[PDB]
Amino acid sequence: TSFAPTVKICENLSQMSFAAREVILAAIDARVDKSVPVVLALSGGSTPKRLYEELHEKDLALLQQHAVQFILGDERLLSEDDEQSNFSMATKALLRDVPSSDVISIDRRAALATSKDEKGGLDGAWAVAQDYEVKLLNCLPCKQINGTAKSVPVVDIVLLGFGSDGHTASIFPDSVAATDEEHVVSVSFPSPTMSPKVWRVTLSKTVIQYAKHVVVLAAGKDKNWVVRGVLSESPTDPLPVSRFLRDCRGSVTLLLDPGAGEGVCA
Repeated sequence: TSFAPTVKICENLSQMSFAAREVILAAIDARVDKSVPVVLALSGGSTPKRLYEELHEKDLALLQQHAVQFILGDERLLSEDDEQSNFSMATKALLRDVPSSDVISIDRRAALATSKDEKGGLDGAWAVAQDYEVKLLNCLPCKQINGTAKSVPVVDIVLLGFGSDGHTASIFPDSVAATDEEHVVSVSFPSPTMSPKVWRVTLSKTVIQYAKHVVVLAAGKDKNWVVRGVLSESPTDPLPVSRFLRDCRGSVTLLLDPGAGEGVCA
């Protein structure tokens, strides 16, 4: 009830992708030291594919001038050529024309041999998450987590989606990421209804909750219970794992289609 998200029910995906682009563009414009990039964490799926197409068409010049530093918010532990990886999706849509120096990459090889084994991929998943954590703590601006000897990267904008299972990023119900307040990058295996059935690495709840701006893009009736569960002032059931966004310290914007947004607005 000190949590005041911006909520915009969008008529079509184009309105959704445009609203998202304006947050990005405004953060880039608002910088005082233009020598430092806006850190942007990317999401996967058809939802953001379009936003990324729109930035490629409209804003490459800024991107080629290093205005932004790109990270993957979550990833499938699949080869990076594999079409089911978020890096592939994002590379086709936009990153193919962004300086490689502006994108932080995730090395998945420790995982590829075991990442589709639900039980056995755990160790390899941690191995990739640990590597990626080190890269983010080296390359991004960081702050100390109060009460610890540990630090967290401050992401300017985190882009997210909702799953019909209540998840965001790869923080799934009943996974380690769902209760991990230790790490910067955690791991998970998808929930029963979610695909692809491969191990994941994800930014933790902590990282998301210290981001300056969190923008969720969600469409579909099947997400409306997630939207409601997140937005209700007091806990309501079914309660979705992404209610943790309530404790974000930055701004939160939910960009919803009329199905996902049903009942929310007057």
